[PDB]
Amino acid sequence: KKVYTTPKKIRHKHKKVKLAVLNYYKVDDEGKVAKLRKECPNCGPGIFLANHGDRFYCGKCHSTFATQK
Amino acid sequence: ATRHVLLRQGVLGIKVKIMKDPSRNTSGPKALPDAVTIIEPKEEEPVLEPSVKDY
RNA sequence: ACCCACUCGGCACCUUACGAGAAAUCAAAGUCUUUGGGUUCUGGGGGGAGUAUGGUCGCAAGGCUGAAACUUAAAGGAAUUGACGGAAGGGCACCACCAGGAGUGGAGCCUGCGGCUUAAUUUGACUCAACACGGGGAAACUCACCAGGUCCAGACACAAUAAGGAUUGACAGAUUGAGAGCUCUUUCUUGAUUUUGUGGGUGGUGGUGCAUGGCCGUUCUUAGUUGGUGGAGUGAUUUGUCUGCUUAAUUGCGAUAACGAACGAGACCUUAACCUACUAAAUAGGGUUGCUGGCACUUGCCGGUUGACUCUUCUUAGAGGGACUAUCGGUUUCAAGCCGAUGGAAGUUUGAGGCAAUAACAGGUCUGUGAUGCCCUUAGACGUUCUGGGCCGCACGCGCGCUACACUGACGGAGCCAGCGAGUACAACCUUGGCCGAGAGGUCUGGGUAAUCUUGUGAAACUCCGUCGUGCUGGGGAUAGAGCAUUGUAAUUAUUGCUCUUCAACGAGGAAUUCCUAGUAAGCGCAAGUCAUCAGCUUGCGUUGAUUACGUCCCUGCCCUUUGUACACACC
Ligand SMILES: [Mg+2]
Ligand SMILES: [Mg+2]
Ligand SMILES: [Mg+2]
Ligand SMILES: [Mg+2]
Ligand SMILES: [Mg+2]
Ligand SMILES: [Mg+2]
Ligand SMILES: [Mg+2]
Ligand SMILES: [Mg+2]
Ligand SMILES: [Mg+2]
Ligand SMILES: [Mg+2]
Ligand SMILES: [Mg+2]
Ligand SMILES: [Mg+2]
Ligand SMILES: [Mg+2]
Ligand SMILES: [Mg+2]
Ligand SMILES: [Mg+2]
Ligand SMILES: [Zn+2]
Repeated sequence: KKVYTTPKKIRHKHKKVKLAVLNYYKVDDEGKVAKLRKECPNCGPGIFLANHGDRFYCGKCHSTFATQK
Repeated sequence: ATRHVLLRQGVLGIKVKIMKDPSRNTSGPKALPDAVTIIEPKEEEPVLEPSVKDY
């Protein structure tokens, strides 16, 4: 065979930067709950939005929002 | 019937040929087509008078 | 001077050897392990070496005489089978040659392979038996090559995080060839699938066909191959398997230490040839007749209709037969057979293939292969996958091919007859008929999963009447420009078609050498194969259809046979 090329730069799959208890939602009293951000309009509650500078997208429906909140 | 087979050292080239007997072949001819087998003849008695035999 | 018989002396042959001998052979090389007639001489693996030395002899050359050290596993002899031989006879074959044909090589163009070039122009194959081959006509794919990126397709085993996440995803623009989350900008998803290591694998058009299998090719479709007894030899072996004549053939006659056998050849098989003799048909074709179109106009001629009735010549295609060199003539030991007439569809093994032995070859294939050994590799993968290229580049070498160098023509019309084929329902196949378009090609509609429709595939070359007449001319179409089509996601490095224009080389090709003996060669086209699209390619098919042998060993090759052979990895 002929020799291989070798530019240099290699790109690996990102490790993701995992995190737990992360870090939305709150409770002031104890019993009741006080949701932060919002839940999904399309799917049922339990799934939450993603808050950026006037841009949102969900996870269960890959990336399907548009309107602000 | 050919069949490739291992072993560990390399692949072995088995072939097998079995010339089946014509008599027990059934399908096709019951004989190899060059094989001509002539039957035995049968004897008779010449003359013994012209003779007859009525009913 | 013979003949004939026998004899002392000389020089040599034949057969059996029962005697010798390793055998070749030998009536001596016999009378030798059943060892002794007499005598002289020489040799003790090969070399070193007939050398060194010393004599001794010679004019000298040289002779006679004659070492070891060292070296080495064989050196020989004879024969056996091979292989080989610029040895000799005897065969065979248009992959040999004649007698001819068609050519190719020249011309242009395709298309192989060199060579050069390139980032890559991927490689295999190099006398027949590499070179229009890899079913290899590559636009990407294919793809192995190169420039770039992506992906894990990292089986399982054991451990480190084990939810205070193991890790999966990810629009927006910069990023990036790029609505590749390829990522760095991000801060939302995902729930133990995995990811980090170490064993271990998996894949790899990586490597080695000189590690192999299968298949193929090639010796060779040549006529060769083998054994069982029996003989000859100690034996390897051999004879059988051969002086001749035949055959396409080790095919047979025949002669014969061989007899009868098998393999291969043949037989066989498939196909192509013949059937007014069967069995059969509105998916094959005809006859009468109905309706119905036209004619001449008498009754007659052509039709068109799946209206009826019936038939099987053609057609298919079953089942049979048929050819056996048959009959006659010569000709040949009046054998095997060959040669000529007659008839007969068939008288070339009737034509063609299909299979095709022994033994092999370091032929070719690791790029058909989850056929594969072992070296490679195994996440920056030589894996995979996308994206663009590249195999097609050109001073130039050869190799199949095509088109022509015209008047046996070219161009117009007109006439107008084939066969093999092949073809879609989960796709997009063959695609008539009707309209549009100079074309190509669109479109509606069908028929067809096919002796039914495409399709009589009314294919071409041909045949007729005209235009030009032997001028690089209307021959010849290459190179070019522009457009109009079609395939596909994508056509520039024209995919192909069509349009008009360009009109180059080339007035039958040197040395060479290919193919060929009958429905063949040569011409012509069709056809499937590959194919979305491309035919100069190819395996089939049918059309037109000669010339010239119907022999020979002159060349080439091969084969035996005898001979030789310091060869046996076998003339590299
Ligand atoms: Mg590379
Ligand atoms: Mg010695
Ligand atoms: Mg082709
Ligand atoms: Mg192409
Ligand atoms: Mg593969
Ligand atoms: Mg014997
Ligand atoms: Mg022999
Ligand atoms: Mg034949
Ligand atoms: Mg080999
Ligand atoms: Mg491999
Ligand atoms: Mg090529
Ligand atoms: Mg060829
Ligand atoms: Mg048809
Ligand atoms: Mg001109
Ligand atoms: Mg040959
Ligand atoms: Zn959503």
